[PDB]
Amino acid sequence: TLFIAQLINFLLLIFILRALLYRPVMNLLNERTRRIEESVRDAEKVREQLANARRDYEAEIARARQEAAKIVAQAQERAKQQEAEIIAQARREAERLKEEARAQAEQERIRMLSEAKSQIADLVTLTASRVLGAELQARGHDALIAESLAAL
Amino acid sequence: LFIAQLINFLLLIFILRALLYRPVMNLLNERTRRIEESVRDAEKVREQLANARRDYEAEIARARQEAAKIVAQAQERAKQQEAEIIAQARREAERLKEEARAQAEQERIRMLSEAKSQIADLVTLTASRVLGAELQARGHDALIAESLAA
Amino acid sequence: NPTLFIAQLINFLLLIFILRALLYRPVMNLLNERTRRIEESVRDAEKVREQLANARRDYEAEIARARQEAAKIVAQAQERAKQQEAEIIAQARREAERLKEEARAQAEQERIRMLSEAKSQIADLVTLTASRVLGAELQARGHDALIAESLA
Amino acid sequence: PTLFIAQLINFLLLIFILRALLYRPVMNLLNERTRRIEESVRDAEKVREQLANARRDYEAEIARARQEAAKIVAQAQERAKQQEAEIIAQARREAERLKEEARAQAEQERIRMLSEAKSQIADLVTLTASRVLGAELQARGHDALIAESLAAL
Amino acid sequence: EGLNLVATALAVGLGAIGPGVGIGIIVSGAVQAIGRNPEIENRVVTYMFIGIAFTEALAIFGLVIAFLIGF
Amino acid sequence: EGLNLVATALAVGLGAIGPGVGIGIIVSGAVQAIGRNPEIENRVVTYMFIGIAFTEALAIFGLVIAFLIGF
Amino acid sequence: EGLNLVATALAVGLGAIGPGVGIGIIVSGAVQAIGRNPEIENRVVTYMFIGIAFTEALAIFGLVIAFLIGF
Amino acid sequence: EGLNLVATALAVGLGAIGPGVGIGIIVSGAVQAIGRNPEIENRVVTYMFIGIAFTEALAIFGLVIAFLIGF
Amino acid sequence: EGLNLVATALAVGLGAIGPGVGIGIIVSGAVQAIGRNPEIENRVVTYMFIGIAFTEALAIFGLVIAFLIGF
Amino acid sequence: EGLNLVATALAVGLGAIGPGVGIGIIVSGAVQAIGRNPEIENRVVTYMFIGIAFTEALAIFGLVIAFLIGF
Amino acid sequence: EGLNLVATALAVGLGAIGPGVGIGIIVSGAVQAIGRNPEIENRVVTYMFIGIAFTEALAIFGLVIAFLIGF
Amino acid sequence: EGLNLVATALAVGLGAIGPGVGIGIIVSGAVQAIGRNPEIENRVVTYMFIGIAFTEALAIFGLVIAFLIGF
Amino acid sequence: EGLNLVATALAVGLGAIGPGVGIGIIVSGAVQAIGRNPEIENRVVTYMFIGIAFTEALAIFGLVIAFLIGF
Amino acid sequence: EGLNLVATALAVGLGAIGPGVGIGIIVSGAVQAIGRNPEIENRVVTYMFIGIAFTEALAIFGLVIAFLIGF
Amino acid sequence: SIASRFFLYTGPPHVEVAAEVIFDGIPGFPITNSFVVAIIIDIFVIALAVAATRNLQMVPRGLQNVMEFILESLYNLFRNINAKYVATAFPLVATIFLFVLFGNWFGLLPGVGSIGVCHTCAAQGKKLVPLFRAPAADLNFTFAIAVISFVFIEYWGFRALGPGYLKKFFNTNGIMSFVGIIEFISELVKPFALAFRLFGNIFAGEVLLVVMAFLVPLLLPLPFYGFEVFVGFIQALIFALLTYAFLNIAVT
Amino acid sequence: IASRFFLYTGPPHVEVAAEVIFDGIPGFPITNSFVVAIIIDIFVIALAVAATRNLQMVPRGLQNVMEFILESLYNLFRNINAKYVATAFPLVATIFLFVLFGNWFGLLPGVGSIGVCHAAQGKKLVPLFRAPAADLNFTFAIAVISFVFIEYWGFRALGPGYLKKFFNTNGIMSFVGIIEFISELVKPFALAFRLFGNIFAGEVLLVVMAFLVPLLLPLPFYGFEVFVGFIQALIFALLTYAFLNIAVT
Repeated sequence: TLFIAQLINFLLLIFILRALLYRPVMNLLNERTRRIEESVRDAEKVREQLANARRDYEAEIARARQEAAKIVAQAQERAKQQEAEIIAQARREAERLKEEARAQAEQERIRMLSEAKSQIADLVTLTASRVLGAELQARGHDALIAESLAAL
Repeated sequence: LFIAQLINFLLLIFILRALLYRPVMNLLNERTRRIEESVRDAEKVREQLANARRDYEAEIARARQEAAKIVAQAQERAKQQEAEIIAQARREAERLKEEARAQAEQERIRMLSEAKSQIADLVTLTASRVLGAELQARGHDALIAESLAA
Repeated sequence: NPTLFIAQLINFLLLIFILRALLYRPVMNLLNERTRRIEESVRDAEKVREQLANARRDYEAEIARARQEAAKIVAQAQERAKQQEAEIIAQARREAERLKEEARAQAEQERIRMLSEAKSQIADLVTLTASRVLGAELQARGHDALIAESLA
Repeated sequence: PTLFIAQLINFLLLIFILRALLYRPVMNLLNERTRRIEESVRDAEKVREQLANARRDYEAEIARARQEAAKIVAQAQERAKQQEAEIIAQARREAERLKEEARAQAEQERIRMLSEAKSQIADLVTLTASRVLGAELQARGHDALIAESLAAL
Repeated sequence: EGLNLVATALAVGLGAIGPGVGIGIIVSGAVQAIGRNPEIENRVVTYMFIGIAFTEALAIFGLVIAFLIGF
Repeated sequence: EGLNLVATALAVGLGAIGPGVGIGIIVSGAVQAIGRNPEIENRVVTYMFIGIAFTEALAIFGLVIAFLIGF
Repeated sequence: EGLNLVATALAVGLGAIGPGVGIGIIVSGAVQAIGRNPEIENRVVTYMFIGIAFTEALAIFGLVIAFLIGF
Repeated sequence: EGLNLVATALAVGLGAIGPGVGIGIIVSGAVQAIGRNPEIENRVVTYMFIGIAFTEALAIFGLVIAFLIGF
Repeated sequence: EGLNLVATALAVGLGAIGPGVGIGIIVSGAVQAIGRNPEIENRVVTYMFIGIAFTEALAIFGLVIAFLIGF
Repeated sequence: EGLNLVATALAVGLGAIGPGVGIGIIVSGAVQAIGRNPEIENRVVTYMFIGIAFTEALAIFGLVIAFLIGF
Repeated sequence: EGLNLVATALAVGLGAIGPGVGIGIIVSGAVQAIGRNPEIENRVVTYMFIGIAFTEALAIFGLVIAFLIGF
Repeated sequence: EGLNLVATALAVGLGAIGPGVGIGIIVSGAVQAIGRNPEIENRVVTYMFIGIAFTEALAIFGLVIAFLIGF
Repeated sequence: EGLNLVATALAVGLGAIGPGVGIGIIVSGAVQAIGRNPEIENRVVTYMFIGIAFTEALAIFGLVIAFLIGF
Repeated sequence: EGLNLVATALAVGLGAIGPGVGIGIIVSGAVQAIGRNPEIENRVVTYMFIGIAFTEALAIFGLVIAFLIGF
Repeated sequence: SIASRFFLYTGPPHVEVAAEVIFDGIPGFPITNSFVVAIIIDIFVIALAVAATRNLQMVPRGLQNVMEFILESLYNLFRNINAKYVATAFPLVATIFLFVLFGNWFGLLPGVGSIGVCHTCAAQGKKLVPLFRAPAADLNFTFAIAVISFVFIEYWGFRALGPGYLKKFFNTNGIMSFVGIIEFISELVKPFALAFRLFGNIFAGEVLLVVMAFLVPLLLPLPFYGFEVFVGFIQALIFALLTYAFLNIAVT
Repeated sequence: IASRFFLYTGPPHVEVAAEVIFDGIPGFPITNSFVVAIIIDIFVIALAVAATRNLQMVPRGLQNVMEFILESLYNLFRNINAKYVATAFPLVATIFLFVLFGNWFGLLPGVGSIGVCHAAQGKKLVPLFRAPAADLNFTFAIAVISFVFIEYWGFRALGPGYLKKFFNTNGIMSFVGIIEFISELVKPFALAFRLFGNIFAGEVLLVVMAFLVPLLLPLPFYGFEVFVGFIQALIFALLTYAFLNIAVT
């Protein structure tokens, strides 16, 4: 009967221990596993992912390599867009030459034509005078003296 | 029995020594391999930004060739702008000379094309000037002929 | 034994009861009187300070109650004098305005000294004219009639 | 009993120690306390002393204030008559000033009147000499008197 | 041979000496902590009640031994 | 053979050693608390009084046991 | 003889005196600490449970032998 | 036999050890209190007086029990 | 004679107040230390437990000698 | 027997134990308090004197009881 | 005669009372010292150990002498 | 049978216990007071002188009692 | 009889408690001081060693008394 | 008879309890005085020697009375 | 001077009486050795009382100043302790203070244990009984004053608290449930302690006097004389203030 | 309530005796102590190989528990010293585990009641389950192996300076050298006395107060004694490590 009382009480003690068992062990053991699990797994996952990603990050230079081809492609775009513009913008002055060309030649078309008639009229008056001097000397001023008495 | 128990604990320790040292190595295995854990994390970051940096002198590498080449041909085109601007202007300038010399020529023959009318007009005005319509001793033509010249 | 303790109990109690009215409540009443009288002395010293301040205020209050008693009766005396002269100066003005009225009432001696028509002015003009302005020999009738109508 | 003599000997020796150790200090606390009481009593009788006389001083001063107020207003009444008699007299000799200045002006006025009158006859004597001798020249001597002035050269 | 008398006498005295200094330092610490802060009065009075309960448990163990002396 | 005499003697002595030093530490701590703070005098007086009552309880247990053994 | 009762009383008294000061000291320290700062209450309560457990273990250490002498 | 004399001896000895350190720390706590603060001297001195009175009460309890044993 | 029984009683009983007030002041020091310093908890727990161990070692020394006397 | 001489010796010694450490802790506290701001020297000296008067009063209790037994 | 047994019992008990008080004081002082001076721990624990080693030797001597008499 | 021998021995030991602890705390407190500041200097030395004289009075009381018993 | 045995008992047991608590308070004071003032290490070490030398000298006197009765 | 040797043993133990704790507490006071500040070392160690001499007085008194009793 | 006892021996301590002894037989209650000293102290107190109050001077001086200072010191102590009960218990407390103080001072007079009647007189057939035994050296006096104080304080507590003090609480039925009887017996037993200590202090003082006279009656007893003259005064005042504080805690 | 009412089960049995042995039919009769020690060896070996048969990162189950207790011990030792934290680590770990399981084993049902006969008869009925920690031969053995280890590591690197704290000539240091040397010399005896008496007292407590009351009484006392068994199990390793640290210093 000595073992019987020991058996009965030992089971009761173990049953009472189960009340705090989960709190003392389950909770603590769970913390140990997770704390280790979150530390070992996630930290090693990043480095292992980044171990082969370095080549992909060396290939992140390569995605910039088509980006290197990209901005160069817009560079030629930016080149040709103004290169074609600056020609045509300057070619706009190329016809401005032609626009000037008529404008800078139209005056000689009219000034030279109008030039001659200016002098000829003056030449007419002077050529008249030498004839008038000859005619007046031949006709005489005696008749013209009577013309001076029209209003006097 | 005291001496007998002494060997047992020592034998237990020596038997557990293999068990302990292997777990100690297993524990040290957890302890080790974590020195490098912080090594490659920082090592990758400096190189990852370096690759990110590598993209950045690429950005100026475009940009240095961007502005330079854009203005290269444009100014190469800019110099040939004025080349034909003035050459045509001089073509336009010499266009004036070939016509101004021309327009002086046919005007001279226009005077010679009106030579007869010239005196026929001069005689009319000079005779009228000498006297209304017909003029006494006008000699409009003869006097005009005296210094008709051209 | 127990009766000895009971007998001794009365002896202490009787001594306390006897000495209570003999010494105890007399002397503390002297101390009680001493404390309150000292307390009253502080009140008296407090009363002295306020009374002296009160005496100063009461002295100044009647001092403040002095000038305004004289100030008012001056003001009625002031106005009573100034209305009297205002009546008088108006009356002095009034009688003065009368005085100039007789001056115009006795401005009529002009109208009676101008009644010198025959005395002076008829002889004046003839002397300053016929005898002065004009030649001494003046021949015309009605000169006296001529001058007189202008005089009126 | 021989113990009583020893008890007396020991008890007397204690007082001999008591006659020097605490003998002075006990009266040291005693004298200051009764001195503290009497000075407080001295303060009590002193403080009570000025209370009556300051009240008497106040009564003297409030009487002096009434004495002050009574004497201050005392000279006001003659001032209420002195300035009273001055201002009415001020109007009086002013009133004679008004009447003398009016009559002197009036006496000036009659001088102005006769000056105006002598001007008035001077006004009339000019016009009377003007209209008269106008017809005298018109009737005759218009040629004669004008010809006389021609001879004034 | 009244050994029960000395037995119960030493029992009560020697069960009073312990809880005596017990109660003493119990309420000494209690009043010192109360002087430190009054807002913890309920917790400190409960804890000192536990302490005095243990002291008096020892005392009543001594007392029941003293009673069984007479049994 | 006055064994009851030594019984009562040791009883009262051993039931006095406890409460004496007990109330000693009790109201020594009470003095400390009241010196460091007098504004809580009511509560601390209550606590020192209940503590001294608690140890004096054992004091009079010892006294009454000594009296019972004496007679 | 009755000396067995004397032995029981002596054993229980000596087993009460030790914890009789032990419990008071441990919880007086606990209340002093909790009066110093009442934020670590759970930890210090566990520690004073440890202390009371040990010293009451000594108390029943005395008590069981006091009973064994009666056996 | 002289056993009563031994009774009186033990009674007076334990009655003397009763309040010794008690009253010693009573005046010690009081002197710490007065050194910290003399303004509340009356309130604290009253309580130290009542405590030392209780200690002396227990001491004379033991002493008069010694006298009753002796006579 | 029953003097072996009182031998056992004294041996188990005496040998306890030392360790009793020992663990008392051990836990007292530990709890003041943990109140003043929270993060030295591991060190203070280790040291308090080893001290308690030494005290209860003396206690079980007394107990085992008591049992050797008893048997 | 000479047991009465032993009784006298124990009585006087166990009377000397109380105040013997009593006055020690008395003057310890007194000198501790006077070490901080010796401005209350008169009051602390008077309280020390009355406390030691009480302690050696207990000592004289022990001495006179021992001498009466030595008679 | 069991007088050897009572001698060994008293010897071991009184010896065991010896160190426990001191060793509790040792660990209390050390735990306060590491409390408000956490920087120094290696030296202070060594001095604690040498002190406890010094004080224990008396208790071990007492128990081993009891063993020598016990055989 | 030689009771005066143990009488003298107990007289010496029990008359030395009191002062043996009293003088130490006397001079220890004096040392603490003069160590926190030396300004008071010999004034507190006078107080420790009078305290140690008061306790050595009890010491020599025990000494002369023992000498009288021995002769 | 076995009076040599109880002589050995009182020699080894009584007299170790003195140094038993002395060593504890020695090294506790020393460790508290060295925590407060670690720069006076040498003087502290010398003073603690001379103190322990004296107190275990007092202990060794009882040790050699026990040896002499051991013969 | 053998009472001489038990007398010597009890005398030396009861004369070793007092001085041991006295030595401990004085050297503890000295070590706090030292740790408080230097340049007070001379005065505090002179007072420490004063205390050690005044406790050695009681110690050697116990030794010489033990030797006289033993012869 | 140390060995004066060899030349003059004080004789054995023939006085050991721990109870009142009838000094004079009377038809009613016999005159005990302590009651006559009590009456002597009473008449001395009355004499000094009427002497200090014969003039009742406003300004205290001399003996009047002394008694006024003592009374005001005690009154200040009481008002410091309690407020509303100073004058209520002041007379009884002050009387029981000064009476026992003067009894203690009377206890040191020569022949207080030597001078006496015969049943020097030991040689005579009638036994030498002493005279001048202190009233505090009578247990009956101490019991009477203690019970007077106790009944006074309980009466005033009942007046203050009505049926509250009549039951003195003890109705908690919780933490204070078992305590009510504890303070009940505490205040039951304290006046016994007061009376016992009143007897014991004086009895110890006088037996100390006798023993130190017996050993060396020259230059030895004087520090002890200082001890009892101090302890009697301080113990009387602490008894008085203890009664006052007991009242102050009974009302509260 | 839940009264005991177990007067039928209150048989008179308060027997206890440190001396204990098994059948020992072969030479050097074995004891019931040194079969419990062997079963503790078997159990700890089984647990070690169960934790070792699956060694991997992120320990779980029993592996997590053993890793946790090992790192707890390692940190507690590092709190004292780190130079020798691993030199004696397997020794102290093995000792702690052995004494832990040994003190556990004396608490199982039927411990102390499995008589070897040789009840209801005149047979000896020697209990088969007797805690080796509660037996002096094992306890003295672990004490003396701890002792030989501590002076082995002391004289390992101390030259003649290991015997310099004692037998000196500095005066007061020479005076204290004798007592300190005796102290460390007698330390293993203390180890044996502690680690025997603790468990022996616990199990005799259980026996006697189950004899008093069979049911519902010892459960808090069971908790007390398992806690103290934990305590001495851990303090043994702690004190050995501390002692070796103070020896090497």
